[PDB]
Amino acid sequence: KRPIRLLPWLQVVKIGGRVMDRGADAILPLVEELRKLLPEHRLLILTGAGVRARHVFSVGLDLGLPVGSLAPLAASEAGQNGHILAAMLASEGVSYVEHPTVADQLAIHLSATRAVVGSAFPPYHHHEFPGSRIPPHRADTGAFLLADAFGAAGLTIVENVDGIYTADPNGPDRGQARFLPETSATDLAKSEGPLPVDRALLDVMATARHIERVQVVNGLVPGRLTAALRGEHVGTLIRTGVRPA
Amino acid sequence: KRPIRLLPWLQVVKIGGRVMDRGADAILPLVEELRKLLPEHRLLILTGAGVRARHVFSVGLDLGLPVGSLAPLAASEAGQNGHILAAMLASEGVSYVEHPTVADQLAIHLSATRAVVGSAFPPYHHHEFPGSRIPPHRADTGAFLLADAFGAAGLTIVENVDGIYTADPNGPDRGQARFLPETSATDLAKSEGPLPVDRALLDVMATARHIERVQVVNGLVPGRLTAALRGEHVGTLIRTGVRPA
Amino acid sequence: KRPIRLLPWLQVVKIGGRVMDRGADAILPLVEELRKLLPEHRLLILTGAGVRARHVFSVGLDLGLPVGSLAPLAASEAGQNGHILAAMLASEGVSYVEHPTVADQLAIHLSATRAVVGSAFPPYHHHEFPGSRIPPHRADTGAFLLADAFGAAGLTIVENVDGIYTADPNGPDRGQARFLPETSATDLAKSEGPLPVDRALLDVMATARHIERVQVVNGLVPGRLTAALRGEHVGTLIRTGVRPA
Amino acid sequence: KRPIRLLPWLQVVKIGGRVMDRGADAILPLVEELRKLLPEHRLLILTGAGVRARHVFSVGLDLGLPVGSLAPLAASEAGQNGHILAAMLASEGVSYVEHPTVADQLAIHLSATRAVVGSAFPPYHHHEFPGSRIPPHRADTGAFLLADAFGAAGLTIVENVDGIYTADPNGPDRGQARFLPETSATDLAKSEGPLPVDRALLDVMATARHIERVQVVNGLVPGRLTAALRGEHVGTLIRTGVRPA
Amino acid sequence: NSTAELEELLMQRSLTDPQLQAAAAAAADFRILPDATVIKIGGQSVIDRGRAAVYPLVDEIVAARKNHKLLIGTGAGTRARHLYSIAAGLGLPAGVLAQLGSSVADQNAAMLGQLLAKHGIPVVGGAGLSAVPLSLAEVNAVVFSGMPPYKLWMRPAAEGVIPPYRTDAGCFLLAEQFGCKQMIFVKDEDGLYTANPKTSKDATFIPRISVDEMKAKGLHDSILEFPVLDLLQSAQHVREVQVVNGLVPGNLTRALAGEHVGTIITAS
Amino acid sequence: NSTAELEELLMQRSLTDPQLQAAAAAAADFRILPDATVIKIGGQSVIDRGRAAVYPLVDEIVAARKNHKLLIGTGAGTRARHLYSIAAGLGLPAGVLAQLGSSVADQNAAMLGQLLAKHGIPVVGGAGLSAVPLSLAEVNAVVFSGMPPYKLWMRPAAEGVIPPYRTDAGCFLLAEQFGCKQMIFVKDEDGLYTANPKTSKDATFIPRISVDEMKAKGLHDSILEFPVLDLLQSAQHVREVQVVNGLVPGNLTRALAGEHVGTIITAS
Ligand SMILES: Nc1ncnc2c1ncn2[C@@H]1O[C@H](COP(=O)(O)OP(=O)(O)OP(=O)(O)O)[C@@H](O)[C@H]1O
Ligand SMILES: Nc1ncnc2c1ncn2[C@@H]1O[C@H](COP(=O)(O)OP(=O)(O)OP(=O)(O)O)[C@@H](O)[C@H]1O
Ligand SMILES: Nc1ncnc2c1ncn2[C@@H]1O[C@H](COP(=O)(O)OP(=O)(O)OP(=O)(O)O)[C@@H](O)[C@H]1O
Ligand SMILES: Nc1ncnc2c1ncn2[C@@H]1O[C@H](COP(=O)(O)OP(=O)(O)OP(=O)(O)O)[C@@H](O)[C@H]1O
Ligand SMILES: Nc1ncnc2c1ncn2[C@@H]1O[C@H](COP(=O)(O)OP(=O)(O)OP(=O)(O)O)[C@@H](O)[C@H]1O
Ligand SMILES: Nc1ncnc2c1ncn2[C@@H]1O[C@H](COP(=O)(O)OP(=O)(O)OP(=O)(O)O)[C@@H](O)[C@H]1O
Ligand code: MOO
Ligand code: MOO
Ligand code: MOO
Ligand code: MOO
Ligand SMILES: [Mg+2]
Ligand SMILES: [Mg+2]
Ligand SMILES: [Mg+2]
Ligand SMILES: [Mg+2]
Ligand SMILES: [Mo]
Ligand SMILES: [Mo]
Ligand SMILES: [Mo]
Ligand SMILES: [Mo]
Ligand SMILES: [Mo]
Ligand SMILES: [Mo]
Ligand SMILES: [Mo]
Ligand SMILES: [Mo]
Ligand SMILES: [Mo]
Ligand SMILES: [Mo]
Ligand SMILES: [Mo]
Ligand SMILES: [Mo]
Ligand SMILES: [Mo]
Ligand SMILES: [Mo]
Repeated sequence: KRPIRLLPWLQVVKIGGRVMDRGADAILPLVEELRKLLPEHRLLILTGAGVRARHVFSVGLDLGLPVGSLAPLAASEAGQNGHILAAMLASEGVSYVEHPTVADQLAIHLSATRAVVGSAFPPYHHHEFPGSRIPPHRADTGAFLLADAFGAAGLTIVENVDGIYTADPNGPDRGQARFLPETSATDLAKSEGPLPVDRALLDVMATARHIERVQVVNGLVPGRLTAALRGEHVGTLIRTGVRPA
Repeated sequence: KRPIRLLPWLQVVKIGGRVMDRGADAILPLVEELRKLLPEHRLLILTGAGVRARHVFSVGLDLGLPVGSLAPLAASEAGQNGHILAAMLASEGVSYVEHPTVADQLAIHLSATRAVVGSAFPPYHHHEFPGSRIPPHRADTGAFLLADAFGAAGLTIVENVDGIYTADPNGPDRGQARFLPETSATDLAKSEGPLPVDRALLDVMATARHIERVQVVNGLVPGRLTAALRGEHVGTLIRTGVRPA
Repeated sequence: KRPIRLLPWLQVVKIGGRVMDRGADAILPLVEELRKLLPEHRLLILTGAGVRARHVFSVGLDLGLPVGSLAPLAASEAGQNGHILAAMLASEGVSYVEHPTVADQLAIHLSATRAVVGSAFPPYHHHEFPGSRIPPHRADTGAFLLADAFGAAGLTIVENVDGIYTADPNGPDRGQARFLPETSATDLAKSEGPLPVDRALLDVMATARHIERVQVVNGLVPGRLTAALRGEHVGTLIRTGVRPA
Repeated sequence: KRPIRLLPWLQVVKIGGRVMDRGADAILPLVEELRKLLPEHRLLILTGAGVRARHVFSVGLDLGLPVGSLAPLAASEAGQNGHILAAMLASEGVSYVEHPTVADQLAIHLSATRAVVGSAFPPYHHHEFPGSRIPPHRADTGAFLLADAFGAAGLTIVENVDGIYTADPNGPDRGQARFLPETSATDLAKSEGPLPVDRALLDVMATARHIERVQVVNGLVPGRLTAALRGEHVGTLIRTGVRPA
Repeated sequence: NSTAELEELLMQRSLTDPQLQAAAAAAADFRILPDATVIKIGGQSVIDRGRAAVYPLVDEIVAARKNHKLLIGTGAGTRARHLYSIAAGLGLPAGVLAQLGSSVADQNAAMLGQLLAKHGIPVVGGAGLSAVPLSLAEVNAVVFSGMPPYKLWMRPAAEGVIPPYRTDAGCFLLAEQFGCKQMIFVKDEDGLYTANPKTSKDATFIPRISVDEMKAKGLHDSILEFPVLDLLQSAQHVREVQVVNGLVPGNLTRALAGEHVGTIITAS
Repeated sequence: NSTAELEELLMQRSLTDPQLQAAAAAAADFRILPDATVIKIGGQSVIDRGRAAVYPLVDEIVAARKNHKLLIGTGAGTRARHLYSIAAGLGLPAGVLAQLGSSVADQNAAMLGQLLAKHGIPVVGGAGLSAVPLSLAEVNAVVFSGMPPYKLWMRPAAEGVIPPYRTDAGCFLLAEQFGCKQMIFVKDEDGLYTANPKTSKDATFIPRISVDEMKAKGLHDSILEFPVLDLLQSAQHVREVQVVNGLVPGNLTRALAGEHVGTIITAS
């Protein structure tokens, strides 16, 4: 038997740090869409890190620091994005909550208000796994670990692209990049090349207990997040390999 | 004149650590009964410690540690029981809250949701009283101190036995153990022999300002907690010696 | 363009520490008036320090301590006044909240309950400005900084006098003290002599972005706070020099 | 002694029927302003009748019908305006409520949601007073009767003009029309000539028990309603002649 | 491979890009506490046994810190297994079990720390950064709780809800993160055997073995948490660990002096 | 002026009363850490430049703390400017920007602290009270984040939402609060010039100048946050500051030895 679902009515939304990096032009339409979603769902909104984590990686690696030092330095930027997003939603009752609050008191906070914002990075900190010089357990990974641990109704990953392509649609091989409407985590994990999601996300999907699909959608197109939260197919669906009880 | 009542509408429920020790067979029916009680009362649920505190006492005493070292080590187990219980109730909006939150922000948390869970041990810590090598201010004592300080409507102690007997109904003299439907704290304090409640509970009852009765009921019998919270006599009533204004 | 309003529906109320110093005779009618205001507004209630800060200043200065040491020692007394006030309102769902909670999670707490209480002193601490041996950024200043940063609907300062006079109405020149129904911050800042509000309040008013007026009213006269929160002129109005967009 | 206040925390807002007559160009900015006011106040929004009542008066008078027949025919148009306004606010939890609901169950409905909408016309119906062939107890009158009976915190009348002038600012003598920032009901009642408010409003003001002032503001200027509800002077203030207890 | 080449990739490519990962692998490598030793004191194997096991180890730690900087991590033990059994029977997930287990390792750190307080040695937070206790000859040692901080974000095992990363992994990753020179697991057996010696009569002692040889013999989940073996093969700084019997007086002291007591498990 | 005279006024008059303020000004003046030096390491000017700038400064700090007690504060840098730009474009107020900027200064303190941990030097809280790290010859230094704690209660500037009190002010007020003997700002230019030398070809070096002379020359907001100049004129303990180039090897060491490298800015 699988573990019970702790918050089966919860919807988790991960906002890519690079969406926030675009500033008001991206954030204002997203805030407006989130505002209209508040009466429809019970939302845990988790922010990624984006470009500032890249800069602190550049300084940190130049200083020679190990992966367990770089992990909390990148998490910091996800937290700042979360404070920024929550501030824009304060007038609707939304605040940023800390990791201990998310892990132990999420139920009471979602009883008080319709949504909260937190950092998507998991608290692996100085106990990050070695191997890569880049912390593997990042924002997509932390959001999925939480969503699946809670037994949430879904996790939706909100990106600055339409979904997963066969190559980086903003990179050198952009010309041969083909859109992938649906994929499986095991298929992706066997591929080589870049992805819009952490590779570690594919690993924790393999051991997941509840979440069957995760959809990656373009948060720069208004309405896609709303449609995804109703299960409409508007980006890339990732099948996790959990299949029903 | 006596002090005012801070939360006169509050009901405090203490769950014995040994009830939790029985695992799912005991906890699942209790969780279901608590769930149906949520719309009826405003509940502060406090968990005791149980058998794991006995083990840490065995190690601690073997190491020679004083009573002020053993007190927070036992409190830890009450807190873990509280996290376990709250997790089972998360989908109904219930979370575990810390001692500082219970002492300073209980009002706002019970405005947000119908019940919270906390540790019944009081924060006496390294300032526990000397005398016994066993910490005297344990879960029953901490729950009563809080309930009476708040001026709560009641405190109900939920045990793995029907109430107070003339001897341990699970011990050597079990054969001569007679059930006590009602008793007074002063009568109990003059008796010698074991009890299902801390002896320190009898002492703080003597200085109490508001709570007149505390009922000890069998949480292994579904419906007894529900009846006790409506004032029905289904276990042992302890008269504290507070009598009305 | 000016910054957005974070909590435009919020009303901030600052309770003078010297009002609390009068004990039950002042606090009980104030608590009753606050209770009837709870269903009408969304209140952030901030307490000042009062006479105990004067005593710790006397000891601290005698010990030679600098202004950055005296600032958190005075803030402590504002916090204690806040715990006292909140305790009197606990049965209505009101609790004291800490500065980090006010700064990052006020939205969710005012979603859970109708009012919260906090310390009016700002967290300048050991980084208080030098110059005076008396900390300049005190309770009036901290309350206004918060209210204006939030873009709140108003800030009302609740005193033990009717408002601002031309001299201390409790001091040596009391005989020539004339009541000032309305004034501007810039006019006050050019005056010399004592005031019922921090001089630093006048400075932050000069850089304010949203709050146009702050009314000082006598909290010892029941109904004045209620009238002030509806914009009725019952004390001294201070014009900040923000004028509309 | 005066009667108690039934809903002292209530704010009553009357929307002129002629504001609604302007359609989306007027209604959409008003709906947006009302939406941002919802978290700040507890609102009873009452709609007037406007031009359609003029048409039914023309038909009714041509048919010779008495004033007690014309009164419910005009009230109908106020009710339709109320359904229109409420529909625009439905997604925020606002609905139209009937007169019996306003008179007997307003407390529970304002416990469920932040605002409700009703018809401002009073239910005088076929028992309207004789004298004029035009029903005297219209929308302004009905809104004030309710607001004062409830002991509400205020009544704000939202018009298609800045306030009360010395002549109709849209009529023949428009050239000599001077704005009146403040006035008394008794002064207005002694004047002859048209007004933006029912003459009967002046009469019920004379017997009022609680409401001291009513402000008439231009709902076609965004922000004036918001300012008026905080007691800022942005239109014409009418003093009723109630003065305090 | 230049700083400009790495910084361009860090800005222009996803962190998942193999080209970025490879440039990052070429970065310089700083050891934060290269001269410290991380020691794990087993919860079940040592601390749960009480005075007869703990007191001799306290004496060794006190004597050893005169010549050695020590980060001393605690295991959890039977109270954690009790909590795991309760929570597992309720259907609670591994992330909830991980939080429960941490409290037990915290208890053990507090009990150890109180026996060492009169020698100046504290129980700490950010031990690998607790630079001030480690830099003094009068101190030269810290005690910490050995559980990793993952808590609700614990990755579950392939089967079951028992957190796969517990106090062996927590202590090992701290040693690895801070670039410590040595990692010693203090348990209740002389070291690794061909089979569990508590159950087998004729198990054979293994003085030295690599991770791959251990997997080839079915010893992947034997005296160490099996994920520690995989963590060890990916490690940058701690490429071998040593397992010794803390119930034998002087074993810890002799391991710190370079004696080949117990079993040495190498990454390769 | 007696203690009784001051205590009467403290009880009977508003803190705004000029008579009370004057009696308070006559109180004795205690210096909490009179023998320490506060050093600010610039975020943009030093730490963002990486190994080539930071590693030589680490070496100097390690050598210098043998003869000098040091409180080492970090600036923030380009990541804070990125956050300020995002937040400003959203209309967020200065109080929200101040919180965001603090996280970046915290990052820099952690990176510096990890390079110094093996020398015993910690990253701290209440550095000016962190009496135990400062009192040891083996340590004698702490690292702290340089942002003031005002956060949402930050007073805004006259124009715009950029917090006016940032890491120059945070470090300076700490030096002033604790009565330290010296305040050194470590940047990336030799000191103050007649104009920004990064933009001007013929700017002239200024070895020594008062706050008023700087204002008279339009240098009010040049190499230091302009509020620091006003803070300096109101200071009780730190009546002058020194600005030196941290990219020049030994500059910090020589400033600590009393050499007049860089620019000395005096209150009067
Ligand atoms: N196969 C791929 N399909 C789609 N996008 C890709 C692929 N490979 C690389 N990318 C790139 O990944 C980018 C998203 O970058 P990234 O995932 O690092 O940002 P983010 O998720 O917003 O950041 P964070 O992980 O901090 O939340 C896209 O803009 C795209 O350029
Ligand atoms: N006179 C008595 N009457 C009833 N029970 C008794 C008596 N004396 C001893 N007991 C024993 O007390 C047991 C309850 O144990 P205990 O009170 O320690 O557990 P608990 O209250 O669940 O633990 P905690 O105090 O940690 O919450 C009963 O099962 C019974 O065996
Ligand atoms: N010009 C003035 N007008 C009115 N009151 C004055 C004036 N000058 C001095 N005061 C004095 O200020 C007193 C209020 O004191 P103060 O403002 O210190 O108390 P408080 O605001 O309650 O304290 P806190 O700032 O700790 O909240 C009044 O009682 C009055 O005696
Ligand atoms: N003295 C006056 N001052 C201001 N407006 C006046 C005056 N006399 C007449 N008016 C007219 O009254 C008009 C408002 O008309 P009226 O009050 O009938 O509409 P309403 O209040 O929207 O309708 P209802 O009573 O159905 O709600 C203004 O547009 C203005 O032309
Ligand atoms: N092949 C083997 N060789 C040696 N010991 C083995 C082997 N297989 C299993 N074991 C068992 O592993 C035990 C050590 O692991 P254990 O988890 O008990 O130590 P621990 O560090 O105390 O754990 P914790 O700290 O989690 O309580 C030994 O007591 C031994 O019985
Ligand atoms: N007149 C001047 N003389 C010298 N430098 C000047 C002058 N005017 C402007 N500057 C600039 O000020 C810079 C130092 O300020 P800056 O804020 O960059 O230092 P910092 O301490 O690194 O800041 P932070 O810590 O906030 O990143 C120098 O690089 C220089 O270009
Ligand atoms: O512990 Mo809290 O203060 O639930 O939202
Ligand atoms: O301080 Mo809280 O975050 O009331 O539930
Ligand atoms: O963080 Mo909370 O919002 O009231 O515990
Ligand atoms: O009678 Mo009702 O159906 O209160 O809103
Ligand atoms: Mg991504
Ligand atoms: Mg018991
Ligand atoms: Mg005052
Ligand atoms: Mg009208
Ligand atoms: Mo917090
Ligand atoms: Mo927290
Ligand atoms: Mo907490
Ligand atoms: Mo807490
Ligand atoms: Mo707290
Ligand atoms: Mo907090
Ligand atoms: Mo908290
Ligand atoms: Mo109805
Ligand atoms: Mo009705
Ligand atoms: Mo430390
Ligand atoms: Mo320490
Ligand atoms: Mo410390
Ligand atoms: Mo310290
Ligand atoms: Mo320290």
